[PDB]
Amino acid sequence: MQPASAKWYDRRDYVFIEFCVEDSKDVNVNFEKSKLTFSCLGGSDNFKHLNEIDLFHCIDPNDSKHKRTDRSILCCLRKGESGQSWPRLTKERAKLNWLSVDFNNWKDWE
Amino acid sequence: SPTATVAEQGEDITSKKDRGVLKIVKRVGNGEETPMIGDKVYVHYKGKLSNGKKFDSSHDRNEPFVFSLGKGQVIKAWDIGVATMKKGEICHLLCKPEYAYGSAGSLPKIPSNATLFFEIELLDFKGEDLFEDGGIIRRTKRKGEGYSNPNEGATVEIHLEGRCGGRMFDCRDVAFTVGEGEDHDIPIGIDKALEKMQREEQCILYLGPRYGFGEAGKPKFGIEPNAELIYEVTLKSFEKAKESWEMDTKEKLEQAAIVKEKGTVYFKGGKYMQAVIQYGKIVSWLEMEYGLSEKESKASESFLLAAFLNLAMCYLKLREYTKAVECCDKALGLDSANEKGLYRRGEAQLLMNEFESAKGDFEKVLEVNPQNKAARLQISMCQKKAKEHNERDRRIYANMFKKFAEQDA
Amino acid sequence: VETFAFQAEIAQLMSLIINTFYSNKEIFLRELISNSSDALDKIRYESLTDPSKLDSGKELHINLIPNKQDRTLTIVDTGIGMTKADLINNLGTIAKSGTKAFMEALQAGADISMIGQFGVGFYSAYLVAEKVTVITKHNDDEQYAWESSAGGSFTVRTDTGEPMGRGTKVILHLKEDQTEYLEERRIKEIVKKHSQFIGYPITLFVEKERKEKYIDQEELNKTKPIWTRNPDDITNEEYGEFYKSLTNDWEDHLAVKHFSVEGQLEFRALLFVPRRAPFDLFENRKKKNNIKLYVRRVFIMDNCEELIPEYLNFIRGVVDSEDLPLNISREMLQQSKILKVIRKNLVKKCLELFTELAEDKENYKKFYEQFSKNIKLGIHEDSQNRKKLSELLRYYTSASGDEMVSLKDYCTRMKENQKHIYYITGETKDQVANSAFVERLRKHGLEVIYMIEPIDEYCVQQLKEFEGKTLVSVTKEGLELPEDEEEKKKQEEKKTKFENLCKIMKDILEKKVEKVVVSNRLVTSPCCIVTSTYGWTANMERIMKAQALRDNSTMGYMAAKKHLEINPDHSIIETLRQKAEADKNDKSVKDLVILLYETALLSSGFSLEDPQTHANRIYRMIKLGLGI
Amino acid sequence: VETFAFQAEIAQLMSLIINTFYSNKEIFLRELISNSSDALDKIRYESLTDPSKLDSGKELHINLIPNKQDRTLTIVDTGIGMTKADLINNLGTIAKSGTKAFMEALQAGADISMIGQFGVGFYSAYLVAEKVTVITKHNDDEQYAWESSAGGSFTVRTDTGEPMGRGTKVILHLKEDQTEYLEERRIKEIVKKHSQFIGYPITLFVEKERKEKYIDQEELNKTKPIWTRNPDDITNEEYGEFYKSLTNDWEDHLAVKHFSVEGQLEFRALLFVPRRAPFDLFENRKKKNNIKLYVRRVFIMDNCEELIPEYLNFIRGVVDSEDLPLNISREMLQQSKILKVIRKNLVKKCLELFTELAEDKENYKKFYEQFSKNIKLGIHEDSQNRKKLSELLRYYTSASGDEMVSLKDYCTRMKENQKHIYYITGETKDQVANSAFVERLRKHGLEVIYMIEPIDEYCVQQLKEFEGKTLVSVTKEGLELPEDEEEKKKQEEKKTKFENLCKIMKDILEKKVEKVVVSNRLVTSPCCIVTSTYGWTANMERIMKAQALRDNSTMGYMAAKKHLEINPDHSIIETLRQKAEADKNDKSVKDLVILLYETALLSSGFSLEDPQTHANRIYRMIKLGLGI
Ligand SMILES: Nc1ncnc2c1ncn2[C@@H]1O[C@H](COP(=O)(O)OP(=O)(O)NP(=O)(O)O)[C@@H](O)[C@H]1O
Ligand SMILES: Nc1ncnc2c1ncn2[C@@H]1O[C@H](COP(=O)(O)OP(=O)(O)NP(=O)(O)O)[C@@H](O)[C@H]1O
Repeated sequence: MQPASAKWYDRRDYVFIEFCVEDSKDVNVNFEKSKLTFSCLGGSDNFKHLNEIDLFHCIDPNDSKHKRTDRSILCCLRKGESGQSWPRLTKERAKLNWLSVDFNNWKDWE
Repeated sequence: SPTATVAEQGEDITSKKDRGVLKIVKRVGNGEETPMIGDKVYVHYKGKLSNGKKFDSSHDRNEPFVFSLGKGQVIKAWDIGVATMKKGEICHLLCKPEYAYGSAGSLPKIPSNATLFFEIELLDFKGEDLFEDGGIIRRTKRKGEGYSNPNEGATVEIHLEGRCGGRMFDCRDVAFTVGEGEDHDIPIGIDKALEKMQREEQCILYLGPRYGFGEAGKPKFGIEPNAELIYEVTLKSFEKAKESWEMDTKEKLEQAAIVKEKGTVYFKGGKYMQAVIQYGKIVSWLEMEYGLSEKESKASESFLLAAFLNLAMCYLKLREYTKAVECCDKALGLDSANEKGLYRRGEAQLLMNEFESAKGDFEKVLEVNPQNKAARLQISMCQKKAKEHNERDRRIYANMFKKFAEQDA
Repeated sequence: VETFAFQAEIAQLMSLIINTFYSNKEIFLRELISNSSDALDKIRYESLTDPSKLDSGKELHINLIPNKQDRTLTIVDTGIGMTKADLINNLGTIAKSGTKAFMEALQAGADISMIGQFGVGFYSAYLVAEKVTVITKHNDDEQYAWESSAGGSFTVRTDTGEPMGRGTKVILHLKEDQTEYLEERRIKEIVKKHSQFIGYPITLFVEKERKEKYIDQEELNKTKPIWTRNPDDITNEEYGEFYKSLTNDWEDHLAVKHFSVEGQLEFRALLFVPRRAPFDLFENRKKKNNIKLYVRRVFIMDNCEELIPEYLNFIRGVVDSEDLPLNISREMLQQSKILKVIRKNLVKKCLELFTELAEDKENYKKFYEQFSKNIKLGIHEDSQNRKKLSELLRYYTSASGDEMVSLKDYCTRMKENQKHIYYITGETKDQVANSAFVERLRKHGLEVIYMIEPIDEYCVQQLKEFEGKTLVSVTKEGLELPEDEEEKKKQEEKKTKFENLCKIMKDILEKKVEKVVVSNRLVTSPCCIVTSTYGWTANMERIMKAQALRDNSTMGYMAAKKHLEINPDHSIIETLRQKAEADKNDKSVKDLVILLYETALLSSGFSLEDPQTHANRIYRMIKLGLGI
Repeated sequence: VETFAFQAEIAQLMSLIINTFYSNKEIFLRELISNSSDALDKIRYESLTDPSKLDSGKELHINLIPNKQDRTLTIVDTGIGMTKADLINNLGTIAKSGTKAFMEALQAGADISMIGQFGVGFYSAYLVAEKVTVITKHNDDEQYAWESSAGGSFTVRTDTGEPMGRGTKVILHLKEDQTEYLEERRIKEIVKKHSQFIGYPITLFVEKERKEKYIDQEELNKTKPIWTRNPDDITNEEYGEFYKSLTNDWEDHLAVKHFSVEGQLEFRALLFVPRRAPFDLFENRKKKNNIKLYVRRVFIMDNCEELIPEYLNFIRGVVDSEDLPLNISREMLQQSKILKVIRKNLVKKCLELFTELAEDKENYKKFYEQFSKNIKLGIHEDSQNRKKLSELLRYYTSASGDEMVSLKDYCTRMKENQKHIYYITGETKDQVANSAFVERLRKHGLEVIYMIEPIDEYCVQQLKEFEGKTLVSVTKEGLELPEDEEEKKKQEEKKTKFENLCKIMKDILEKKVEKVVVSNRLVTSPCCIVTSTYGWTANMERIMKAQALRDNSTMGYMAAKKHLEINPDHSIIETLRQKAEADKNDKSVKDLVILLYETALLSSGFSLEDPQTHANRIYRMIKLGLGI
């Protein structure tokens, strides 16, 4: 129905995305070489979220993972090339209003 | 609350006696003189305002605020508060709105028609040196009207009261042509100070010895050649010696053709300061010029150069060899290859014993004119001076380290 | 097992938002202006696809009305307003924010970006208010008044008063001790400080004339955030009118850098070199730095020593960002590792600004005359940029006609037999240019750099090399001149014929010098004091002996060892040789050698350990000169 | 009119407490230790009136237990613990404070204090924790576990694990990158920084010996907050052991104050004067001061430039208070007025400390030989205290030898005809003591204060007067010595005799001096260069010309108006009079008058405008003196 609010950051090997869906249900994540897709039901009201993220650079589905908690869903995406800096999460220069950098754990690792 | 107290108490120090500026004196200062128009004056101030805010302070920087009376600094009550304090005097000072700023306000926090209030101490003052060479000091009792002043060639009407070493001897009005004054019963210092005086200006002038009645003196009053004097002047009215915006160079050049001859008659008459005043008025009249044609500029620079060549001789005859060389420095600025200007400079420097600089211009006289016998003779005199000075020094200093080693006992 | 939602104790939670979040009360005005800037942006956005949303009013603006007699400050806008539902939600619920909920609904192509997101900022009104009334009118509902004293409850009523058409009117009934926020001076200060770049006109309704019945100051933000525009479109006149608006300066800017960083940070900045150095630029320990940080055009902080290094503190400038993490107070930035990534970019782009300014030589002179201290302080404090900063240096030299040249101009003129850049230091250009140490350099035709500020002596400690050429002082021991073998042999012969005198002079001068040696550096001076390489030069020692707060204990070992050099061809020295070969212990040799040492201390720019014992020698020469 | 209670959006409110309140994550261990110190105080208080409350456990302690395998930091606490209703209330309700509720339920005479009051501190665990479990038992209830990810919900259940006896066991399951908070170096830092003074044993249990199955780091807080005791209870060895514990110095404090401030702002402080000045004391521009502020024994901030002025930066100390208003992060105060009223008392009692220390001469010498820069810097900056700081000054003088004496001792020795305190300034005590300026002061038996450090030249700008006696520099014009009417007459007769020489010398020295004058400060020197009353002294000009980061044009406006003073009794000057009268232009008089001036600049502490032009005169006299 609407993208979930998301916070994001990276390290030399991984790009991390936290979808801030408290008491989330029916969480599904699909990893593909050039794209992430995420969907769930919101814990307060069963509102269905859907985020499609056509990624800035390639990733490895064979080493990417996700985890659900009573507070949030975290996705860890394995970079297709370690040491690639990501200036944005998506291939496009789209200003996705629900998405921002997670400055609780962002660091200039490069 | 000293700043609140001065709102209704103190001596009225206003020129108007209007109660606009009052002082509460807590320590009366030294000397009966309090500052005059044109004095440089140094005062500690701390300040407060009718809105309860701070003004500005010299006390906070541990260095006085500096004032020039009749032109002022920043507050008319500070100019009045300066003009009426003795040295080391401590007081509280009032400033009513008309003596503050009127409607204008001020920075940082002074409103329109504010009253201002201060805690203050006067440190020191100095008179106006008219040249920055101790020649004349002037302190002013009343500022006059005008942008242009009766320099040499003016006709003026003045009140003049005159003192010899402090002894008063004359008290009267005199009318005169400026730059002739021994012929009019007036010292050279009045002929020079009037170049800076305005209409109905009133002042005291202290005249150095080179500013007395020249080589003539005034024996009627018991006064010697080149006496040191003190004067009261009021400049009542004048036919101004026209500036470079007020008149052309041609009028000053026809006057220079007459005046250079008068200077020559005074020089040959042994009146070397009257000659300095003739050549020196041409130097005032033509070096002020601007906006000339090339032919007008050549005439202007030619009568400057001829005046500097004869100023050089007059200052050589006066033994004022620094003033002879300051004239030759400008004759060589007007033409760097002038023969008499190169020579006279050599003389002024060699008579000042600086022979290395003197030969350095006589050797250029011998580029302009190889047949100039005087430049050849004066180069030999530069080398005689050098050889005699170094032999003299050798006669004095030789073996001093042996003498000191022998004396140490 | 049992599962529970969290609760919140509203009576304490409100008391935290009032008493503990915000350290300065004055921010309430920036919060209510930011809420009005959000409310205007919402309606300005929604009108883009439906002009009829503005039927209820078309002037998008803010007005402040300090009513002194009702002890009340009103803040009003023509923004979107609130429905009855939006009141009871967004003002009734702490940490709920209609601004966030609006932005989560938008597509990426939306031009809007709003200030609010925490759902707390409105409650800051109770810093100054006893009670707050929010009158409001949306398009799709009636006019309502919401009102509360923050006492655990609020009331909403249909409002029968003055029809607003569309907008909001926040009325703050101030506390008796908070009436200063009714003073138009104070209001001007707070709005100008916190919020002068809000994209909508903030009008302050002042007072009766003396007559205009109630004079309104038209716009407290009588400016624009020009940094938001494309740097290719802005002309230097527009940058100049902004620089004056930003700083209250009357003068223009000297040079300006305008740029954006695109990445995990996104930010834009204007960095201005001012036409003149501030009179207090290094003295003002309170105004440490001159960069302001904004987020979405609202002011965050300024005097942060982390934003740029101290040597760049002269730059007047603005940083603005879309998505940085703000502390709950919004009075500061949260993640301090962001200040490092800002600092790296601000510094990188300043050295591009100076590098492009250095192509415009005539302006570069106007810069360097005033900010040479900053470049040289950069060589001292900043080891990463020291390479780039060295190419910004300009100096007088012996081969420069009273004009300043770079180390790259020196490298263009160097003789191919050199492997060094020779420099000298001292108190004035005439003191160094006449100085004994350059005499041989001038004879060989070798260029000498003159470094003559006290800051130059700190700079050259770090600046050991340029372009693979060693920067070597002419005031230190064993100066390597590009001699030829004929001269090298003459120096070995001259060291041979004087070695007896060198021992004799070292015995006379002992502990006042470390040694006495024959000189490859003088022509016409008889002797000069140089120093050992590992310590403070003659210039550095006089500077360190004048640093008022420096510990004396380092001066006792960093002060370098004085070496006397002797010119082998000076007639005083050949005579002193003929004296010393006659008698080692001669009282005339003893007093002459200590006089040459004292004259060499003065000529070399040291002070004497006692000037009076030297003056008593000259007063004895003068007693002879006068014939006493 | 419709009335509503306020609400909160829990999902956003929890996210503020995690994201926006606390800028540094390390405080999570301060908060969980504080909530444990409050739980320990609660059970200790219940034990005072009924000891049976401790029958389930008598030891009061906090154990940190890192576990690198499970990735958990545990924090065990043998405090009161929580009933099921207290878990659901005080961990379940945001901004509810069970500590505040307990503290308000006590009688006002209760001899207790507690750190908690905001009811949010526990949630800071989610800075580092991915999930939290709290296991707890009370005396009046069973053992329960509470557990949550801060997911807007939490679970409570009867745990029936291993028995707690009574207390709390917080287990923090740390996030995949927050594992540095398991490192024993990290924990030792955070606890010694924030919570070192908590009134209970904080033990750390880490890894193993490699032998015990864990390193029992038996305390992290071996010290006790000695400042809470009465100043009569404590001996100087206990203050010394505390000062070493506070600072890791190996020496005892030199002197100590122990305060007891009462009123609105009630606080206690320990201020220690170090045994020696820190090597970096003024050079470490990051460390503004060495005072730590505590509230209820928990650290609030250090290095706050508002606590004490930078001239007192050397004082290592603790300030502690019960009642100060904290910001929501607890890392700062809300009000700057609290720092003003602290600082007034800190400074007022420091100047009492130095005043009590100044009676103990041998300890005062150990203080002043290191911290004299701080007193002198104090008199420059601190306009309120100059009247007291000047009684702390100690200096060398012309009648004390190598001893240091106070201005009170100078005013004890003054001759009854002095109205002034004579002082001189320069690079060394021997330069000033053997200077030309002091000669008649030394002949009249008038004492001169010697001022030697570059900081003294700042001090005497502000120190204009002491006990109604004006401080006058003996290097400045118009030196009013006490002298007899016969001497005043002879001085005016000598000014009359030498008026030609003075005018002739001014014409040779033109623009190098403002005057040439006959004077009374000299006896044996022929002349000296004396500055005007309102210029820099010769020493001040040397100091200002060496300040690397000051605008030389802007400060140089008051560079010295040099006067040449002439000694009328000197045989050089009496002979030079005769020569100058005989021929004004004599090349001998033109050379010797400039050589007297250039010698007088040196004896008077200036540098020459060019030392090489001077040195060439000396080398010419040496050539002539050797017959070259
Ligand atoms: N003037 C106004 N016009 C329209 N809506 C408003 C206005 N003032 C407040 N609101 C609404 O009230 C909500 C909560 O306001 P507020 O407490 O100020 O926090 P916030 O601005 O939303 N976020 P923040 O400023 O970061 O605390 C806003 O998001 C709007 O929905
Ligand atoms: N270890 C513990 N033992 C007993 N009670 C505890 C413990 N930890 C927390 N509590 C209770 O939980 C309440 C709320 O805790 P908390 O959220 O940490 O805030 P606070 O300590 O009360 N006040 P503050 O530290 O200023 O934020 C406390 O007041 C106690 O009643």
